[PDB]
Amino acid sequence: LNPLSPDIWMYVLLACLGVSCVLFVIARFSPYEWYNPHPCNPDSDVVENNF
Amino acid sequence: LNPLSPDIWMYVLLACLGVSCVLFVIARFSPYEWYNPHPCNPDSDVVENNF
Amino acid sequence: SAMVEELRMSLKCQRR
Ligand SMILES: CCCCCCCC/C=C\CCCCCCCC(=O)O[C@@H](COC(=O)CCCCCCCCCCCCCCC)COP(=O)([O-])OCC[N+](C)(C)C
Repeated sequence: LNPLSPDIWMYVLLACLGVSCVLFVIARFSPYEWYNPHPCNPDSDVVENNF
Repeated sequence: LNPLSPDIWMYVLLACLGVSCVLFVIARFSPYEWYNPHPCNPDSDVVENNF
Repeated sequence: SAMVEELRMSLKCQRR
């Protein structure tokens, strides 16, 4: 645990919960992650999100 | 950011734009990357490229 | 025959 200071182990953890919540909000907001889950059935409306 | 000299950080960023713009040309021009989607569904030839 | 594909690799907006 030594080679990084005990404060900068917390800046990693706040970034690991920070970026993982920013990625979730952007992936629901973006109208290009909402894809069609059926390749074999293209012209349906079951448009989903894997985030 | 110092262990590579500040030209090297530019030559690896011109190499990302250099390779991703020659991977784009080769993946189109090669007729083997033009795979067929709809693996269970038969023909009418709607082959496409994911590059 | 190669000239058939020289136009076919230039659709640019694929699905063909
Ligand atoms: C969407 C946002 C929310 C979600 C984010 C993710 C969640 C949380 C993310 C990370 C969690 C950790 C917190 C981050 C900072 C901690 C580190 C720190 O100490 O402060 C740092 C930054 O502090 C500054 O000096 C402010 C400078 C700008 C910072 C904001 C970026 C704005 C971009 C503007 C341009 C945009 C351009 C865009 C187009 C190119 C450095 O401080 P220091 O002075 O070195 O400290 C002194 C100590 N000393 C004396 C010993 C040296």
